[PDB]
Amino acid sequence: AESHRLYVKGKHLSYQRSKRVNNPNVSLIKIEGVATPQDAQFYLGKRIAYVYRASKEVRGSKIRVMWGKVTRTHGNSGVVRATFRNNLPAKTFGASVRIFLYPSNI
Amino acid sequence: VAYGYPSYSTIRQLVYKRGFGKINKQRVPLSDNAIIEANLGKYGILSIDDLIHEIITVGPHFKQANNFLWPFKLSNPSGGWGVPRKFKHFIQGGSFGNREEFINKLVKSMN
Amino acid sequence: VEPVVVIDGKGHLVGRLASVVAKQLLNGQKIVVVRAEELNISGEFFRNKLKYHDFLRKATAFNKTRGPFHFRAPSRIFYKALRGMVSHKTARGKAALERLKVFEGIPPPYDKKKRVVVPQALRVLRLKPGRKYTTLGKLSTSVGWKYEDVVAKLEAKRKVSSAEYYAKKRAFTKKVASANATAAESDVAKQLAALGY
Amino acid sequence: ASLPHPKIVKKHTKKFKRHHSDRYHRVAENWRKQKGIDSVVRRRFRGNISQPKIGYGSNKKTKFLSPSGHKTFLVANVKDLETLTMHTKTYAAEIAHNISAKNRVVILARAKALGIKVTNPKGRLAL
Amino acid sequence: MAHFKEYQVIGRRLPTESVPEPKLFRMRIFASNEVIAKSRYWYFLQKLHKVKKASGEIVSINQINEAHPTKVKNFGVWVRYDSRSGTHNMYKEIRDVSRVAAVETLYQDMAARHRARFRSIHILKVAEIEKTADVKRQYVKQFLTKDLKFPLPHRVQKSTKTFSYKRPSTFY
Amino acid sequence: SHRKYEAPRHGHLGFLPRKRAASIRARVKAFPKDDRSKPVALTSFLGYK
RNA sequence: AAUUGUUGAAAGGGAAGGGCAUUUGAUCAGACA
RNA sequence: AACUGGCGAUGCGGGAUGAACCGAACGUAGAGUUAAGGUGCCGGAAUACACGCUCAUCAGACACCACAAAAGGUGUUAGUU
RNA sequence: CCCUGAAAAUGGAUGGCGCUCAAGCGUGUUACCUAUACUCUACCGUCAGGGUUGAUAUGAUGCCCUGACGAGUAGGCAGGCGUGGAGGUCAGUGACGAAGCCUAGACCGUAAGGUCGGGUCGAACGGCCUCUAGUGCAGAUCUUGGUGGUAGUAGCAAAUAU
RNA sequence: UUUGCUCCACACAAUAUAGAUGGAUACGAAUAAGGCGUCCUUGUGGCGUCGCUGAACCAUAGCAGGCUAGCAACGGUGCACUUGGCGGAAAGGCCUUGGGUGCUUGCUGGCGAAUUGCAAUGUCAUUUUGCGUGGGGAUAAAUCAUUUGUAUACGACUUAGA
Ligand SMILES: [Mg+2]
Ligand SMILES: [Mg+2]
Ligand SMILES: [Mg+2]
Ligand SMILES: [Mg+2]
Ligand SMILES: [Mg+2]
Ligand SMILES: [Mg+2]
Ligand SMILES: [Mg+2]
Ligand SMILES: [Mg+2]
Ligand SMILES: [Mg+2]
Ligand SMILES: [Mg+2]
Ligand SMILES: [Mg+2]
Ligand SMILES: [Mg+2]
Ligand SMILES: [Mg+2]
Ligand SMILES: [Mg+2]
Ligand SMILES: [Mg+2]
Ligand SMILES: [Mg+2]
Ligand SMILES: [Mg+2]
Ligand SMILES: [Mg+2]
Ligand SMILES: [Mg+2]
Ligand SMILES: [Mg+2]
Ligand SMILES: [Mg+2]
Ligand SMILES: [Mg+2]
Ligand SMILES: [Mg+2]
Ligand SMILES: [Mg+2]
Ligand SMILES: [Mg+2]
Ligand SMILES: [Mg+2]
Ligand SMILES: [Mg+2]
Ligand SMILES: [Mg+2]
Ligand SMILES: [Mg+2]
Ligand SMILES: [Mg+2]
Ligand SMILES: [Mg+2]
Ligand SMILES: [Mg+2]
Ligand SMILES: [Mg+2]
Ligand SMILES: [Mg+2]
Ligand SMILES: [Mg+2]
Ligand SMILES: [Mg+2]
Ligand SMILES: [Mg+2]
Ligand SMILES: [Mg+2]
Ligand SMILES: [Mg+2]
Ligand SMILES: [Mg+2]
Ligand SMILES: [Mg+2]
Ligand SMILES: [Mg+2]
Ligand SMILES: [Mg+2]
Ligand SMILES: [Mg+2]
Ligand SMILES: [Mg+2]
Ligand SMILES: [Mg+2]
Ligand SMILES: [Mg+2]
Ligand SMILES: [Mg+2]
Ligand SMILES: [Mg+2]
Ligand SMILES: [Mg+2]
Ligand SMILES: [Mg+2]
Ligand SMILES: [Mg+2]
Ligand SMILES: [Mg+2]
Ligand SMILES: [Mg+2]
Ligand SMILES: [Mg+2]
Ligand SMILES: [Mg+2]
Ligand SMILES: [Mg+2]
Ligand SMILES: [Mg+2]
Ligand SMILES: [Mg+2]
Ligand SMILES: [Mg+2]
Ligand SMILES: [Mg+2]
Ligand SMILES: [Mg+2]
Ligand SMILES: [Mg+2]
Ligand SMILES: [Mg+2]
Ligand SMILES: [Mg+2]
Ligand SMILES: [Mg+2]
Ligand SMILES: [Mg+2]
Ligand SMILES: [Mg+2]
Ligand SMILES: [Mg+2]
Ligand SMILES: [Mg+2]
Ligand SMILES: [Mg+2]
Ligand SMILES: [Mg+2]
Ligand SMILES: [Mg+2]
Ligand SMILES: [Mg+2]
Ligand SMILES: [Mg+2]
Ligand SMILES: [Mg+2]
Ligand SMILES: [Mg+2]
Ligand SMILES: [Mg+2]
Ligand SMILES: [Mg+2]
Ligand SMILES: [Mg+2]
Ligand SMILES: [Mg+2]
Ligand SMILES: [Mg+2]
Ligand SMILES: [Mg+2]
Ligand SMILES: [Mg+2]
Ligand SMILES: [Mg+2]
Ligand SMILES: [Mg+2]
Ligand SMILES: [Mg+2]
Ligand SMILES: [Mg+2]
Ligand SMILES: [Mg+2]
Ligand SMILES: [Mg+2]
Ligand SMILES: [Mg+2]
Ligand SMILES: [Mg+2]
Ligand SMILES: [Mg+2]
Ligand SMILES: [Mg+2]
Ligand SMILES: [Mg+2]
Ligand SMILES: [Mg+2]
Ligand SMILES: [Mg+2]
Ligand SMILES: [Mg+2]
Ligand SMILES: [Mg+2]
Ligand SMILES: [Mg+2]
Ligand SMILES: [Mg+2]
Ligand SMILES: [Mg+2]
Ligand SMILES: [Mg+2]
Ligand SMILES: [Mg+2]
Ligand SMILES: [Mg+2]
Ligand SMILES: [Mg+2]
Ligand SMILES: [Mg+2]
Ligand SMILES: [Mg+2]
Ligand SMILES: [Mg+2]
Ligand SMILES: [Mg+2]
Ligand SMILES: [Mg+2]
Ligand SMILES: [Mg+2]
Ligand SMILES: [Mg+2]
Ligand SMILES: [Mg+2]
Repeated sequence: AESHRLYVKGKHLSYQRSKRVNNPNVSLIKIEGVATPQDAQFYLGKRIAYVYRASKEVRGSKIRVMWGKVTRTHGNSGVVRATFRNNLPAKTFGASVRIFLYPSNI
Repeated sequence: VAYGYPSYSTIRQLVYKRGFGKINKQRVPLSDNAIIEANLGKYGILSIDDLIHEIITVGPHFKQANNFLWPFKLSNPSGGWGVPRKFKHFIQGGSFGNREEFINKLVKSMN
Repeated sequence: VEPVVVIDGKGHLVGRLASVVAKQLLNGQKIVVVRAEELNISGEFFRNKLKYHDFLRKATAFNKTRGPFHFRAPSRIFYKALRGMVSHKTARGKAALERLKVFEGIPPPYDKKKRVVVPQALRVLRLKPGRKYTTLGKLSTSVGWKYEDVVAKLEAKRKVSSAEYYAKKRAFTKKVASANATAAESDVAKQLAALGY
Repeated sequence: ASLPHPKIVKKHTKKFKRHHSDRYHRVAENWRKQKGIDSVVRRRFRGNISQPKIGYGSNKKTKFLSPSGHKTFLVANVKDLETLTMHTKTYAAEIAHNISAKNRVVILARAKALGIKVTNPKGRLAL
Repeated sequence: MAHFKEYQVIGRRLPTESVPEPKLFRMRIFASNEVIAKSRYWYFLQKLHKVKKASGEIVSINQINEAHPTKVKNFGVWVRYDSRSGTHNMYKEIRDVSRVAAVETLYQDMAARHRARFRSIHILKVAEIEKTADVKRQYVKQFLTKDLKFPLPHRVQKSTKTFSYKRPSTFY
Repeated sequence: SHRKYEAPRHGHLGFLPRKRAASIRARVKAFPKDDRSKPVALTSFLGYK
């Protein structure tokens, strides 16, 4: 209607890191309204899209997507680890992100 | 070291899952009963549970039955260690020395 | 959650607000802090006066300008508690900072928007009852902050227009919950009641 | 059409370039190992370039295979191009660089005839 | 040192040809698991008798479960500990519901008030105080006055989201 | 070491920097406090030396 | 070759250059069949 | 001087920083589990839980380690005769 | 536990911000984060243990199974890469363009290095098995030559005057 | 200097983007106390009620939301117009009058949807600039040189010149 959102909103927080070396192969994902890591085993294996724009048209759009998947729960607060076709940019740190509802299980 | 008293349950689950043999070295996975038989059949022992039996009872051939088993190769414990600092005695809230009946839970997390 | 989060500083402990503001900032959440002068600091006013003076003495020797800059206004003190919790010399830090605004008083837009509170930095919830603490306005004014009277003038007039605003509001919601009572016991209402509403 | 092989996995596509080859002109990028006594590089301090070592060496399966699947062999004339006659699923022929234009057309041709791939099939091509 | 269980322990001076059936001594150790408990048993026996683990044996180690775990009790406690300047005995009174739940807060109190860690305390005696008014210490006697009641003012609520739109109460 | 003979500094730092000024008309950085009961008139004036 | 002029593209808040990784721009191989 | 372990000749993780400390010693990678050390924010990780203690008009805050003493206090704390 | 005792020279350091029912001190309970370590797999190389001359196709220092290991200065050894000349050979490349030089184009090698396109050029040159040494450069206040920043700067003001 | 500048209108084009994708939803103050309703003697007042989280409130069905019929209401909301008024802290936005108009899922209907082939953001934001079109509106100056000396190493300053 006014709303069409079929996914949950997310944020690209950090790469996996230690204090002093990061790992672009895993990004860490904050899912809106997901609080425990009990709460976040529901989004395990869901698919994630970071959508973005560009100025060159491509396959007939100026809109692009990087695709990924939740893979495990990260620490006590419902942050989630995830990996992507290509690694998310690092400029994207604190950019939004779509966790979808599929694969499903209800 | 941390050490103590294994149960049949964790001697079972060690041999079955991570037990290999020293067969001209060659660290050989067990995986079939006729691997054992060919080398410990000498002294009885013609089955994997035959191994377990001769181990868990310290029977007449425990030296060659034991040394046949290639030193086990565990992971870091799954739960973690439960101590904060490990290199104290068990009695002093660390991880080493004889913790006895509990050497199991530890092992069944490292397996 | 929201495009911009407006925070009523009044009642909030400096570092514990700075800490949560820093994190909302870095996770992409634009934030605006208001009434910074009504912000709180643990310890009585003297300890925090003394503290600001200790700050105040550090300056580059050969040229006092290139050295540390000391800012007097309750908001710049607040931004300072914040900036040091942000990797502010990086590309990403300048990013996150631009999402943040700090003000004395509640200036336009934000006086008509709703402003929100942070329980985990709320002094009345955080501090132990009986400790002594500091109001950032008094502390600022004692080290050079000029505009403490003007602000409370401008605010004492704000809080008037807003009481009126609230007044009309409370008067209207009396009608609405009035009409809401004629509609009760009807067929609709009792059904919703079943579905939790 | 090339004989079938596992996924070619390269392992380290980046060129190992000599230390400070990038810092003084005098110093070619041509790899040399740092023999000095302080050299972070030789010491493997965290954040310096990495050096060539034998873990990097490629899977014996796919080793020497160009993208296609064909170990390229160098060719100076038809006789040489002919040594590949019973091998085309396995051994492309790269025309030698000094082979004239009138002589690559003999070689290109004969390649097609016999079913052999030619890697650089365009040099001195009268277009 | 952890969450505590009470253990009776029983040992005896390894038998000899000319002294079979040596004499058997019991302690009640306050420890977390049975491996520590026996350690302590030998720690203390070698403080009274000519034994060590090397030459004796534990006869029985048995857990002791509190007799009435929903009967609030007033516990007197007797302690010896080492300070940074010497060693000294004490007596405290703990109000709780099982000998073991008290030994827990004892070691906490000893730690907070007297900076004494486990290694420096000896639990001389723990005892259920039968009649009231044998309750000597005040911080306990407060809780034994008739028809006692008391508010819990300035109540403070664990906020579950970062932002709030109210402005809290501390009401109660 | 340590001076030798203490002696006062040359010049007054509260007149720094010794640059040429913005314009020839130095500015009134301040006006009298206001007595809003008097009549109203100007509180400064201009001329040429 | 160092070094230089022009032209073209690009970056530059107290050096420059490098590692891992990815965005974007440019350029390219192979592989379909 | 003695014994061992090290550094030198050695990178990796912790100790902000650091030849020698803690952990752990290195072929190229993937998944997992951890060590020492940490988890307000910088900074990955509980503004977690529970009992106490401390309010400093120069509080205090983690080994090696980057110092403080005798002597005092009717601050408050719990104990002793 | 806190206070007093407790005095130094640029301005400044529990690492920083900051923190006071702590984000402080003692102690307890869990959860959680992440090393080149541990476990499993893949690939490389090393070492070892075995198997396999039976012709009628291609490697016997070869082929095939299997296990374990991999830090490194001085230093040893090994197996390779590149140059000038020399014996053999591919009846090798070339004025329908050899060598050389250029090239944020291409491919092979872990690497020394190797191969190709295109441009520029003009007379020679290479693979493979052997032979040989005036055989590999970043450094030696190295040798000879060339070139920068410096910098359109220092300066071009004695001797009277045009 | 080749018909330029500017405000409103639409069109094509380019170029962006620290990161829309139902709604940032307005008292103030206290916290060992308050919000709301109600009553009065209008108080530091009587009485009632609530909290214990926004887990809320509002919105939300319709080709991404198409084409149409009607009923019950006289309510709601979008738009462009107009009435009166408020807001200077950064007001640049808020409240109000009155018609016109679109929609209304408040209720009852007629019609459409496939083949995008079992997922591939499946494109619906808002930045800034550029080029022509015609609906309003507007017709400067600063610099060089010359010049004063309240100025000055040079730039700069300060004057003066139809
Ligand atoms: Mg980051
Ligand atoms: Mg991580
Ligand atoms: Mg990737
Ligand atoms: Mg960034
Ligand atoms: Mg960020
Ligand atoms: Mg885990
Ligand atoms: Mg678990
Ligand atoms: Mg653990
Ligand atoms: Mg620790
Ligand atoms: Mg396991
Ligand atoms: Mg953002
Ligand atoms: Mg400075
Ligand atoms: Mg800062
Ligand atoms: Mg940012
Ligand atoms: Mg509180
Ligand atoms: Mg390579
Ligand atoms: Mg060298
Ligand atoms: Mg050295
Ligand atoms: Mg070095
Ligand atoms: Mg030819
Ligand atoms: Mg060429
Ligand atoms: Mg050619
Ligand atoms: Mg003990
Ligand atoms: Mg003893
Ligand atoms: Mg003792
Ligand atoms: Mg909590
Ligand atoms: Mg002097
Ligand atoms: Mg003198
Ligand atoms: Mg002034
Ligand atoms: Mg003024
Ligand atoms: Mg600068
Ligand atoms: Mg085909
Ligand atoms: Mg040592
Ligand atoms: Mg040594
Ligand atoms: Mg030496
Ligand atoms: Mg060594
Ligand atoms: Mg070492
Ligand atoms: Mg380190
Ligand atoms: Mg450490
Ligand atoms: Mg240790
Ligand atoms: Mg920081
Ligand atoms: Mg974090
Ligand atoms: Mg001080
Ligand atoms: Mg003092
Ligand atoms: Mg001092
Ligand atoms: Mg302090
Ligand atoms: Mg110590
Ligand atoms: Mg330190
Ligand atoms: Mg003395
Ligand atoms: Mg003392
Ligand atoms: Mg005292
Ligand atoms: Mg005493
Ligand atoms: Mg204390
Ligand atoms: Mg200094
Ligand atoms: Mg200190
Ligand atoms: Mg810290
Ligand atoms: Mg702290
Ligand atoms: Mg603690
Ligand atoms: Mg648990
Ligand atoms: Mg937890
Ligand atoms: Mg490591
Ligand atoms: Mg590895
Ligand atoms: Mg052989
Ligand atoms: Mg080696
Ligand atoms: Mg080699
Ligand atoms: Mg050679
Ligand atoms: Mg040669
Ligand atoms: Mg030559
Ligand atoms: Mg040449
Ligand atoms: Mg060129
Ligand atoms: Mg090139
Ligand atoms: Mg180049
Ligand atoms: Mg190349
Ligand atoms: Mg090739
Ligand atoms: Mg090629
Ligand atoms: Mg050519
Ligand atoms: Mg040529
Ligand atoms: Mg000639
Ligand atoms: Mg030859
Ligand atoms: Mg030779
Ligand atoms: Mg020579
Ligand atoms: Mg060299
Ligand atoms: Mg060289
Ligand atoms: Mg040189
Ligand atoms: Mg040279
Ligand atoms: Mg050298
Ligand atoms: Mg030289
Ligand atoms: Mg010279
Ligand atoms: Mg020069
Ligand atoms: Mg000149
Ligand atoms: Mg000159
Ligand atoms: Mg001169
Ligand atoms: Mg004269
Ligand atoms: Mg941007
Ligand atoms: Mg308001
Ligand atoms: Mg009111
Ligand atoms: Mg009330
Ligand atoms: Mg009322
Ligand atoms: Mg009345
Ligand atoms: Mg009233
Ligand atoms: Mg009342
Ligand atoms: Mg509400
Ligand atoms: Mg509609
Ligand atoms: Mg319908
Ligand atoms: Mg009608
Ligand atoms: Mg109508
Ligand atoms: Mg204004
Ligand atoms: Mg504003
Ligand atoms: Mg305005
Ligand atoms: Mg209408
Ligand atoms: Mg609708
Ligand atoms: Mg669309
Ligand atoms: Mg026009
Ligand atoms: Mg005129």
